[PDB]
Amino acid sequence: GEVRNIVDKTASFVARNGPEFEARIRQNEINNPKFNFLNPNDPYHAYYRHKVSEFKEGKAQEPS
Repeated sequence: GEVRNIVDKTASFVARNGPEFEARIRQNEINNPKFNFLNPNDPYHAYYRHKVSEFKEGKAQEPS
């Protein structure tokens, strides 16, 4: 699933570099639907929120 993979991967980068990247990425692709997930308007928005914290804790399963 693309949506979960981009969520998981974007969350990973924002988890390492900090939430300062969430803002950058969100505003850098605000019109692009590939990043619509970063806004609360998307259904998986809540899923991504968890991924960030999870990658920071270093417990989640990286993608394949």
